[PDB]
Amino acid sequence: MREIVHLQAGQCGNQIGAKFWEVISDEHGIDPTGTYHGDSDLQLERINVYYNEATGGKYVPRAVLVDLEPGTMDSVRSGPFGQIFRPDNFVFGQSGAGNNWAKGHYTEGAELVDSVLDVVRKEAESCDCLQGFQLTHSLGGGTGSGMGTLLISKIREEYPDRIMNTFSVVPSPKVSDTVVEPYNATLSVHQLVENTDETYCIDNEALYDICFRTLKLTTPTYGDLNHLVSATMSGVTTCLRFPGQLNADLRKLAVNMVPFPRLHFFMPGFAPLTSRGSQQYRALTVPELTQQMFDAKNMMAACDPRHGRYLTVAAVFRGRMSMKEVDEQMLNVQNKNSSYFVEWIPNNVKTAVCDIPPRGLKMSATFIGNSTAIQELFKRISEQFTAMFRRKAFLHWYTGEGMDEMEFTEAESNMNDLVSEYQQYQD
Amino acid sequence: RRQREMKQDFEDQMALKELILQAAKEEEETFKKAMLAKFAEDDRIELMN
Amino acid sequence: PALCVNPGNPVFSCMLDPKTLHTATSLSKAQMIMYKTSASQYGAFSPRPFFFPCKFLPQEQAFTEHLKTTG
Amino acid sequence: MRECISIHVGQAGVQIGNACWELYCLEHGIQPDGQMPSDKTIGGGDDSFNTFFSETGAGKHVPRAVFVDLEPTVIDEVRTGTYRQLFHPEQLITGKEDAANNYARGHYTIGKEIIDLVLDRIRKLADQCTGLQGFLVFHSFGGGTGSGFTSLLMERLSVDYGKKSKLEFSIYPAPQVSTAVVEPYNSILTTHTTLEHSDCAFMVDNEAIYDICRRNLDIERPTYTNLNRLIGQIVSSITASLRFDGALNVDLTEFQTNLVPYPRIHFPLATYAPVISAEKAYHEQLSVAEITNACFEPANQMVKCDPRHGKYMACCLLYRGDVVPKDVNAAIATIKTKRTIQFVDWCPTGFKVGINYQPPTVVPGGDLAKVQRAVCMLSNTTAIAEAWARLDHKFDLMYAKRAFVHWYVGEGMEEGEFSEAREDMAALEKDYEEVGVDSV
Amino acid sequence: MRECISIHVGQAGVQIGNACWELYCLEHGIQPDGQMPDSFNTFFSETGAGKHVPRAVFVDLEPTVIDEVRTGTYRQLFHPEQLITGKEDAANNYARGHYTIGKEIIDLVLDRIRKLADQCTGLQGFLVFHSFGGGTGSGFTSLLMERLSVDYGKKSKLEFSIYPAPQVSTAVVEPYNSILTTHTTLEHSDCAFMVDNEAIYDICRRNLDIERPTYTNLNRLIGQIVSSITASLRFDGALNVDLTEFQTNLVPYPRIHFPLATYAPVISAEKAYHEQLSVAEITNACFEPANQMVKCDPRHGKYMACCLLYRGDVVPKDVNAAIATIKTKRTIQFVDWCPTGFKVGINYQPPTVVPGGDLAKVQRAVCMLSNTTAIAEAWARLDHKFDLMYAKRAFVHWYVGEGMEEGEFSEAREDMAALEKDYEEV
Repeated sequence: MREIVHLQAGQCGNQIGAKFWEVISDEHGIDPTGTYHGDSDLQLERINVYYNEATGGKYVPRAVLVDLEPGTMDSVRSGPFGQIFRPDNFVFGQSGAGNNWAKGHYTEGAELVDSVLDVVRKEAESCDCLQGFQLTHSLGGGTGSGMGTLLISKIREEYPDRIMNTFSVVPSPKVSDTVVEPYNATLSVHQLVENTDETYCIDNEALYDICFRTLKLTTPTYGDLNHLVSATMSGVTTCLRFPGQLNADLRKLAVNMVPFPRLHFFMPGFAPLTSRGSQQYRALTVPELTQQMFDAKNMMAACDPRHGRYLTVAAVFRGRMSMKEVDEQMLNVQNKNSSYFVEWIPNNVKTAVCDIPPRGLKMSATFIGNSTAIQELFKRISEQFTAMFRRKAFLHWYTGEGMDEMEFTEAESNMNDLVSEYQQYQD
Repeated sequence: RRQREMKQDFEDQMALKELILQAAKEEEETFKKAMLAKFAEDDRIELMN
Repeated sequence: PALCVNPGNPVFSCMLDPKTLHTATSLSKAQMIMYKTSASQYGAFSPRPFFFPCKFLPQEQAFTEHLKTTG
Repeated sequence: MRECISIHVGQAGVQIGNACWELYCLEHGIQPDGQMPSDKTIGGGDDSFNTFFSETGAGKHVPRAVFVDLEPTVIDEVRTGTYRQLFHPEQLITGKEDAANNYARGHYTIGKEIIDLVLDRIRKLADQCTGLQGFLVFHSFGGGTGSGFTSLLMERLSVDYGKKSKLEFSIYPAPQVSTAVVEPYNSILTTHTTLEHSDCAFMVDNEAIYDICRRNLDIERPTYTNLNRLIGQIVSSITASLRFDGALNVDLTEFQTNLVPYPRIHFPLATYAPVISAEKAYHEQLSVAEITNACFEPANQMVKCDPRHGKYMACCLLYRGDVVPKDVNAAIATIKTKRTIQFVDWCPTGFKVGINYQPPTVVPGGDLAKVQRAVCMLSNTTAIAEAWARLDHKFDLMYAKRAFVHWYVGEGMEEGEFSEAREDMAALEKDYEEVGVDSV
Repeated sequence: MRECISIHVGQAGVQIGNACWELYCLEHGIQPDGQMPDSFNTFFSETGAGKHVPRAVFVDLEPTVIDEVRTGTYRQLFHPEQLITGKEDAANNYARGHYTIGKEIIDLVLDRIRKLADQCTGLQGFLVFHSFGGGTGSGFTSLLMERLSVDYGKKSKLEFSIYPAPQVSTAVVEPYNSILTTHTTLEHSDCAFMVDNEAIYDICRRNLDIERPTYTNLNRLIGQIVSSITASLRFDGALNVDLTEFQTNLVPYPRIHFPLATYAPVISAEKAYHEQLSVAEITNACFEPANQMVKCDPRHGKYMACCLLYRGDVVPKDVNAAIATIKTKRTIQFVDWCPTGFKVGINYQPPTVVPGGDLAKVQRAVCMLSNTTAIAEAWARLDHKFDLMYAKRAFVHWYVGEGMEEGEFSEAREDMAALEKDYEEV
């Protein structure tokens, strides 16, 4: 009855969303052609939150897909679940961006943005009582970062009080996979720190660390990595999707965990992760989850929070569990480690339980932690940005087609203040 | 006697109400199957052309 | 009933039908989709619970004159 | 003909009410159809449901409840639970979108749109009542519809009704454990609107219920089934003088005469003395004098305040079961001779007792056993002053660094209500300091 | 309404606990569900409908010997909440027993004892035993002594201590805790007497043919001692004397109280074929010093104060003929100022018989008590063999490292020497 409109952006955005609708479908129990055939009706009583209905029970996912290169937009139409998105919603670009961000923002970004707005207001009129919007992109490319920043800039004209999340792919600290990446990344955050009410941070090499150490998978392709993050983005939007004992939807997660409106850069992780060796071995009780989420090793953004302090943390608990057990086992993470928790907030943790687990497991949980560790991330790009601006490296691909050099220096001041904002609240 | 006789038409009206909702569900599913047969015919004629 | 017996994420193949736990006071419950508030109104009646005399609380004579007028 | 409407607000209000309306149906013969069972009953002659039910022309009964939420999911389970046929289908008033832990949203922006619907529906149960006594707010302090939306009932239920004795049952946020980090903003700003507007205000923290479960009983690891089953016993024992006859009938009016010294001092505590496991219940005698000195302990008081700090102001006792009116007047002989339990200087008598006949039931699958004697002891202590001094030190660490306020400003709420509400509870906190000072 | 509380501290104490509570469980026949198949109302307390609970505590600071108690037969005969266990073992350490570990459960033990204090209306004595040999015995019992005394003051608290032998022992730095306990038993207990019982090694095979015993075969006779002391209170007699009436006659000088004697017919079935037992003849057998249960000798000592416990077919004729005929002979040296030297208690019901013990079925039995100066030589021998280790300072660091000083070590010995200077003149 209250629902979320999914909307993707870029080749990385499309490839994430093809494995996000791949994992929400048969947890609701949906065949590859769109007819509900699941077991119990409890998943059916609020199927409308992420799905939409048509003639004869043929269900339609309501996601709005945009990409500029049509050679990878057809890759998800040929996938196993490619035949459930209605093909009116595919908004293809006739030519690619070229990984310069302002092409995605000014020259060939503004050409398609009339059409992408045409399908959402057609869809949002058909919505009953809309709650939020959901976005996936990478920062590293003009197809994903440039397009999304133009969408979120003037979606705040029409839908101001709708609660927006964006699930970014921040560039990895060791190897960033584009040469002229940090011009795009530093210019993206200025449209991020004022518009988006929440934003997440998924380091690409921190997921590589998980398959390095925890799962120790032999041969992980992007199908495996997209599945590891798609479970995390299902755990957030769940307490409005099932009943629970102490529920918490997107508004209750937002107003209860950011302290100040330009301080909202998050850091997620998903709790039960086990290799094939240790799965025969592993304990399964409620303090075994507090090992996983509060391990800095199991954290899908790169920076370890031993270098900084948490402000507020979140922990939603999908499962049928004792309430006291969670509450007892949350102070005992605060007490033995009280040097990583700040002092002008009495209690830090946020509690939420939902009865229905992921399909088969006993319990599962998701951690979202607002940290000052991320200034050690944001100090890196700002130094990385200055090394290519002062000597004017790769300048003319942005100056001659878009804005002048002031927008870079303005984006420095939008970036330098935030790193000083984190540090002032660190002590 | 009167306090007894209220419960019988209570039970009778709930019984007939359940019956008419079952009839409505039956005619709706017959509609749905008729539509599905039409769309199968549509797929067939498109493939023949 | 598996996504992939070893998908990029978790998977499990089982019969939800058997994934159910019955109640002596009630019936079996799809454990796969076990009701978190299942216990809510999930019991079997026992006059054993009934305590001693039904001696209850009521005041008809009250209305007898109260419901009616007076002197 | 003594009706008593119970109105529940919020996720704490609903899930207490599910445990509350489990017990009320089970005391009488209401099965979840609402029809009492037919055993070829010639007489009938029971009018004990009339406080909490209304009899229809058919065999059904309807409760008096007004379940209210802005969150649709937890009110959706009572809609399709086993109590689907019991509640009248309009009494389960839902919202349209959740409040999400903001007092400003819960009281100004998203809580104001629903409330024009509920206050019509309270009239539809007010006119059916004949001799209505007073309401029962069940609410919380953490979230927006518990902290802010209940702040808006009290400013309009007072001017619309007036002389009806409203009672409440809050869940105070704990001094050490917590669920939310924004809740000390909610818990100061809710006092200023419930200091003036709640007649008597019982208040129970969820730490001693979290403690007495792991310690008195032989159980560990409880959930909110086991907390709200315990609170649901207290609400039945207070009201039970209206339902079943006894030696001394203490109705809902006579509590607030014998328990409140001054109109700004109306925050008593609550206990329940023979809480015990059924494996444990048959080992020990539960006598009349074994359930009072084991009720004045500091370890079994339901709020995390130690009553050896302040001095007692007024005490009230509510016995239940097979209790003679003799041995309640010899249990007092053991209490008042001790030096540990100090009463305030200007209150020599300091007690109010009550007896009722019908012994408590047990719910099937319930932790606390059946007994013969049971008592709920409502006392008014000075030592509740330290349950706020532990709170406002977690409010200045908020406000002096001015964190989490940028949410609250743009809703329709100005900054002036912060520094006003802090000094308002600081006015209340000084008033407890002066009544404990001995007058010579 | 004449309550007494009993205590089984120590590995030797729970090997009493088998025996002392087997004889308490056959004085009145007690089923292990607490329902019998009002003399029991010292120990027990009837519940709501039909169960009885003994208010007796096995107080040990390791869970192992407590879980051996629970895996014994009498699972629900002993209610497990009264019995004190500790999560971390004290292991001889008075510091860990007293200060650090015990302070977190001291409020629990005091909650328990003030919970059964409502049943404790007419209490005649808190009987305590303890060994000195570890933190099972010394420290936590000591802290209970001080805290119960500052909680009531008046109530009867008594103690019949256990003491280390000169020849053999379990731990051998144990004289530290023995000196400390001799200093701290003088404060807050009405009484402290003789379950020091090294000589039960001698008695259990000297008299009853059971070579290769355990502590349990000894501790049958320690339980039989307990029966003779408190049975006059528990059952009606001709000239019965209770425990408050004991305390108002037993103690000449208020810091000077330590006797020595036995239960007299410690006799098996093999001698019980032939020995025609008489009250006179069994006390004739008893007055010989070599069958004591305190390793000392009052034959060469001064028979100062006395007491006598009689059970069964006892006649005032028999007891008074025995008193006269042994008062004649100076083979027992009598004492200077005190002329007579006997006091009597009489019990109708003869003592019950427990299988698996040393003894046998008796028509009647006698005892004695003989409070002498024969503990002066034993404390002189403990003075002779304590200073060897306090010359060169053994094991002090383990005590010191958790919350104590060398000051208590340097005070307790001089207080014990003060008690010896009390003892040397009389």
